[PDB]
Amino acid sequence: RLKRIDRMKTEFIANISHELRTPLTAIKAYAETIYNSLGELDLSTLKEFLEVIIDQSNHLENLLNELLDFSRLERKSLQINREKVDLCDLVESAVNAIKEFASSHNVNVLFESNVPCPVEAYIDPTRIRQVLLNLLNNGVKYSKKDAPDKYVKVILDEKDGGVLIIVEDNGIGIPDHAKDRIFEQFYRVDSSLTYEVPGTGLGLAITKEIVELHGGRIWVESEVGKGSRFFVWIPK
Amino acid sequence: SKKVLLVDDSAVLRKIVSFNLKKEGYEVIEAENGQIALEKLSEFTPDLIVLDIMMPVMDGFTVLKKLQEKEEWKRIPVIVLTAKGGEEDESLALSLGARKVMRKPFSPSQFIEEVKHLLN
Ligand SMILES: Nc1ncnc2c1ncn2[C@@H]1O[C@H](COP(=O)(O)OP(=O)(O)O)[C@@H](O)[C@H]1O
Ligand SMILES: [Mg+2]
Repeated sequence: RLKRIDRMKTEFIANISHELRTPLTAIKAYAETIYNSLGELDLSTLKEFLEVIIDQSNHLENLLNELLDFSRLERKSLQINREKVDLCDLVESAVNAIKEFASSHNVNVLFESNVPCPVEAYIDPTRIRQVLLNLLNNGVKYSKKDAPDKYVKVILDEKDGGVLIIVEDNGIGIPDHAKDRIFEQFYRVDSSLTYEVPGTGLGLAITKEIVELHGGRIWVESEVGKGSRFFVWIPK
Repeated sequence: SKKVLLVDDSAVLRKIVSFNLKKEGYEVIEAENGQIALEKLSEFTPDLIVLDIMMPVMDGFTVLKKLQEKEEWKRIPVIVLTAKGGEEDESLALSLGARKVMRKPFSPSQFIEEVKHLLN
């Protein structure tokens, strides 16, 4: 009954606005420039500008799928559907999808498996890819400012009759009082080191609910200024 | 011939604003954060600065503040272009020396009208 704060809801609302505003600024400026500069655009720059509109729409779409997904989990209307899948291609696929966002922030993205591939499991591939994408995303968003060796790595292993996925970064880390709260809806660490980073605080609550729907768990280990390890255990 | 220092942490944003500035024949120097911007002022003196607020390393409020602490700078006009939509954010930027505050999303044509007015 103590769960949540209405003030957290007010901050959330403001945060959605902020996160959607960025891609919309690009869409509107790029579209209006094209409209007013037809005689002043060469063809490769015209196509470049249209590709920014499209790619910024796709980012915005993703942000809208996060809100939806959350409302669905919230109202327990999202039922998972499992099948055998190879997590080695799953993880490589997710690393692939994140390369652009990552190089835009000079973050290198790796994948090591402690166990030979394929690592096969009975999971919802779409829902688990979404888990991996929120962790990789986070590893980029919360990476160090000004560092030449910034990274997020996915490490895969088979433990406890289950698969164990670690996503390690050398980013800003999470203060100890915050580790207990990061998985909660609307929670974001508020510091001078996260001021310009956009988000809603929905990512890890969605991840956690998805992991739990598989009968798995997710936990965190972090050192302020060293970085973080998110551990996802799912049964096989 | 006229030189604009364009300061924003989004490469996507810089590209589109630089495109519209060069359409006018202006020269553009980019800074990715506010500290990089202040370091660029040692190479040159721009006729105008276009300044974001939210940036890692050094924000725009801090930029504006330090711009008022050197005398060569304290007179370069500054147009703040920002996702920060509050009246109080605007008041603060103006009080810190910004000549004009425009909020993102922005019209590229209105923005260039205002850039011109500050350069004339
Ligand atoms: N890899 C990480 N390193 C440091 N902080 C992190 C990392 N991942 C998540 N966080 C913190 O946990 C918070 C909640 O994460 P998430 O639920 O993905 O929300 P958002 O990314 O929208 O804030 C983030 O705001 C950030 O403070
Ligand atoms: Mg910014």
